[PDB]
Amino acid sequence: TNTKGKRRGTRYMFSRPFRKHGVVPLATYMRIYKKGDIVDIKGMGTVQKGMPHKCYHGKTGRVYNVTQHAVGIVVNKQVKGKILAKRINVRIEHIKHSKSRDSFLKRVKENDQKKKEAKEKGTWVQLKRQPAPPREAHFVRTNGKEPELLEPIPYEFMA
Amino acid sequence: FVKVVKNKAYFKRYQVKFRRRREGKTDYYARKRLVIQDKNKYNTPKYRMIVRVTNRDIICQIAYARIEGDMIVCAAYAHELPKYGVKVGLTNYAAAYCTGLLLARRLLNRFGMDKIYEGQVEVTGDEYNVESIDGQPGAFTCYLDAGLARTTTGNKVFGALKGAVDGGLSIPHSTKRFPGYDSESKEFNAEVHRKHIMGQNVADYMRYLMEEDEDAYKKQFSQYIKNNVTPDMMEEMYKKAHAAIRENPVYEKKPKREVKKKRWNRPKMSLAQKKDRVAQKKASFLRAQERA
Amino acid sequence: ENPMRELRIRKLCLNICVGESGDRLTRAAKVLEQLTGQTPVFSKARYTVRSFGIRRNEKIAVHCTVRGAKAEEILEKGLKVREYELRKNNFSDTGNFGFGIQEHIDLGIKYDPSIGIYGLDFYVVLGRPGFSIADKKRRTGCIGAKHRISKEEAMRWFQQKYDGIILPG
Amino acid sequence: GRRPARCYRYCKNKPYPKSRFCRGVPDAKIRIFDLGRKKAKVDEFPLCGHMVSDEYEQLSSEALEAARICANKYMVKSCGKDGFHIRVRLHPFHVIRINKMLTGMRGAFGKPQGTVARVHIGQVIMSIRTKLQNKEHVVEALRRAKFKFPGRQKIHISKKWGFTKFNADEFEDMVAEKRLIPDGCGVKYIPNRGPLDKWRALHS
RNA sequence: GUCUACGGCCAUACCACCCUGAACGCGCCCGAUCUCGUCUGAUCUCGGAAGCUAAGCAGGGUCGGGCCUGGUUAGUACUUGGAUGGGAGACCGCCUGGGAAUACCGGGUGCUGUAGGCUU
RNA sequence: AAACCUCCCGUGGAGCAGAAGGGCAAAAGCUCGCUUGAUCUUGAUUUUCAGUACGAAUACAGACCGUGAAAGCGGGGCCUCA
RNA sequence: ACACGCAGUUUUAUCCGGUAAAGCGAAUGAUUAGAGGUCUUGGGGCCGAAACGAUCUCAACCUAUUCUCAAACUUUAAAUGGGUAAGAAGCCCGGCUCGCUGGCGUGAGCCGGGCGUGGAAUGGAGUGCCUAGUGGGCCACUUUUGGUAAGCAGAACUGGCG
Ligand SMILES: [Mg+2]
Ligand SMILES: [Mg+2]
Ligand SMILES: [Mg+2]
Ligand SMILES: [Mg+2]
Repeated sequence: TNTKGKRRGTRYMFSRPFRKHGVVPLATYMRIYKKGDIVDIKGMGTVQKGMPHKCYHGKTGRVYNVTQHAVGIVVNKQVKGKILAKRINVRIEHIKHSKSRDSFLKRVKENDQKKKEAKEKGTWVQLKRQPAPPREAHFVRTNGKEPELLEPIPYEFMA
Repeated sequence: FVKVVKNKAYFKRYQVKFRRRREGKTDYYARKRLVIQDKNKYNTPKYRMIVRVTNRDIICQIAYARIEGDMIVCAAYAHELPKYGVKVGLTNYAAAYCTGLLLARRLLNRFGMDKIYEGQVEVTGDEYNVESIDGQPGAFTCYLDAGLARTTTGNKVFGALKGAVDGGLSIPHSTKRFPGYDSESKEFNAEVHRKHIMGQNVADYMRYLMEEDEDAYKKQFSQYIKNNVTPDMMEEMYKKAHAAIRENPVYEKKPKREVKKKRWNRPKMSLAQKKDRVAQKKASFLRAQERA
Repeated sequence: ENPMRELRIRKLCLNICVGESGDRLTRAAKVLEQLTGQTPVFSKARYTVRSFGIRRNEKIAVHCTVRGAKAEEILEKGLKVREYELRKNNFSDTGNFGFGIQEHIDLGIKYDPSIGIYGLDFYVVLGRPGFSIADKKRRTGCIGAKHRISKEEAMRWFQQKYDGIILPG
Repeated sequence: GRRPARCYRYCKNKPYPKSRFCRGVPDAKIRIFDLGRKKAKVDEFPLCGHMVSDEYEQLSSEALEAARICANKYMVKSCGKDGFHIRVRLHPFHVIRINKMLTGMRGAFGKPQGTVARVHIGQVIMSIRTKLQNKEHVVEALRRAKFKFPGRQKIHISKKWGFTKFNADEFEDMVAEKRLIPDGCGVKYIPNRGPLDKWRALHS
């Protein structure tokens, strides 16, 4: 059986990438995290304090509490029967903003603009997204040149 | 010979440090603690007073840090002193005190708190702190950023700090490193500090050198002989400079214009020129080789 | 017409390596204080060696560094002892050189039954103005590529300044 | 003495080389991986004759040594002592284990029994280079060496010039234009990315 | 066009050698009474402006190394799902989708925020 | 070849008590100066988990402090067990 | 004649990994052979009293190459896979409270007002009490550990017998 070590199996997970060791860049230290902000957790081996557990690496959660240099994040975790919404304390260096919600926010702003606009025009615009439709039948023009033949290549042993 | 330490693999695995670290300008270990604000505020700037004593100038600035880059909210320079009266001695303790006072007064004038928090007008050298007055906007708070300077007793960064705190800025500090503290007695004299603030050390050296050797006096204080500044006039010159600084600290940036826009440097060579140059060198070498 | 490329003496290094214990090293330090005029410091052993009779953190040798005109005068005395004779191997590739003297009595120090004969090693560090960049605190940098002292230039400087008679081999 | 090669023919385990963890490994049977006139130039022995396997199996070091001995002996008999160069391109690194029964299957982890080489499909086993007139002798030597190995392997003569990675037809043109510089057993390729001093060293 | 102070991303920014620097600025540099610390004012600290681009520094050059970004390698290696497919097996082909990495060959060799100078 | 001194190169190939892994260069290594945050007290959370204990740890808060010019750091050991 | 909410699904965005592969002319370790090196020193030797004077050789090294590898190596690096988002519990304004933080400011919490189909396709969902039996499993495609192998022992996903 395996040991119950906290950092077991984190040989490469909690390791700085190639030629990116040394001093932690200060941009990550001066980013604010309001309540209700969607945040994805990625552990960093340079900082040992505030280290999240290996099971939360790569997970995404919501910020509910803030301290001097750490925030509280509620992250869903599945334990063999169910998903548990549990809260953990993670330091800032292992915390970055998630870019999944910004696309939705941008689309919401664009939809609000398209709702305020074209309203006095009277023409309803398509606001819902749609999957890729058929490829809109067209014409292919082979001006002059005929299509090139592609015969199979006879086999030869190269090794 | 030797085994070449700097092989191809040496550069392949070489991880350069930060640009400021390579240039030897920024101590990121201290900057992390000086700059970063607590997360539970979410907007409050962390103002710091950066003091850099150059070879022929003193730079005092106040700034807060942002992701795109720290913004300088106010600045003061030692070369601005001749406008206020200090013609010579731009890199002494008194110059640092004057620059700090100028920075503090200019920031207070910009923020509209010029009348409140007048600070210490009668300079004495004792420890002085500015207490916020109830019912009034709070006193400006910032922290001293020494940089890479070795903070010992008598460093001019603390002279700029004393000037700033006398200007009316609430900067947390102690009297340990002010000139006048005794290491062997753990007591502060507060009179030697006034001598250094008023430039009395320079005047004493000037008198001593004039008494000792005339040639050494001429060489050490060649520009002090010009402009007619004497050790007898130093204290009143500095007092008048302080009064003028407190009267009007505003800046009057000159209207730069009329630029010829000429390339003083060397423009970069294009790819085609490089390829043609190497081909021409090959051809010239072939032609010269087919001679002997 | 080089403006600031004149070779100068950065420092002169003097050391005596007695390396047994105590009083002999103290006498060597007395000789160093008599000659250099400054109180020297004691150097401890890096690790224990049984053959040499030394132990870890045991004070073996005493050394002193002299700079300025005093270093020049001490070098004048030491080189006058050596009859201005150096060799090619005595010159290093970094632009520095040195020599040893078997007895310090030739320098001008009276002998004593208690403080007897102690030889010492001289080492001269040459340089140019602007060499303080590599050892200053904030904006440390290397001293160019054409600014460093070469071995042949050090040989010529010694040949001209001290009237060298260096011999091959 | 040792178990039949049928036991350790297939690649069943992960590679198990000799290292800090695996110690006490007996020395491999094959020690000389190339012999003949190995002190020869590229231009004199262009044949590039290869023996390529067709099975993902394991070849024992003893089989490699026996095949090398047989091929070298036949090549010396046919062409001459210094008229060829034979190179073995397989090194036994995988270590097989032996669970010797004088306890049952409890604690069954074998000690290092020997060394074996893992071979992929189409991988070159043995290579011989010599003059063009010895093509029949090369193919006969490789056919004889085939019987010292299990599985099925083919005999092929490639278009490369000797033990080099450049085609024989284009080799002479590259040498004439000094793109290729002979260097011992192999050849050296110089690109145009080098400093002009290196180019100036040649063409003069 | 460019520099100084504080920075952001941390080599397109690094390393080796060579050439050029008008002005401000940055430094070399001149000394140790006062502040300060050393075996040595070498470092640090303080007091200055007689000389200089010698060096740092800035720009440029190397059929330069490295680094960043592309083509080739290659629809190759590998791989999700399928078969009462082949083969004694080892393994392999096909159907349905995804799709690499060396060697080799090209391009480039820092952008930028705040405040303050010079070219007026 | 190994005693001490000097210069240069040196991405860390040394050291950080231990087994190994991760991490660290004006440090987290070496030398100094001062101290005992290895102090007292409520809660919240993380690891195994049944999501129960023990041990270990993580962000806080309330007092007494230490240190540094200060920003800050520290309620034991750089982290993963003792 | 009139739909909220949830999914062993997919799509559009946005994060995570270090396995397959590949590399060792890049780090660590293993390892073959030729060219240039008194780089370094040393053993046998030969021409030499000796000589880094000529010639090779075996030692560990270097300078550009070359053959083969790594479950406890790695610059790169998949397919498959794992988290989130796809709106009413959301946005846009106005005003109050704060023994918190702040130069003015923040930040949070309270009230008032205005704006509704937020990708595809399928399901009606949510919630509370008691509760028996079970707690010896086995087989197969695929991945995989020990063993020569086993109708052998032991793991992962899925499907079956039970
Ligand atoms: Mg500091
Ligand atoms: Mg506390
Ligand atoms: Mg593999
Ligand atoms: Mg049953």
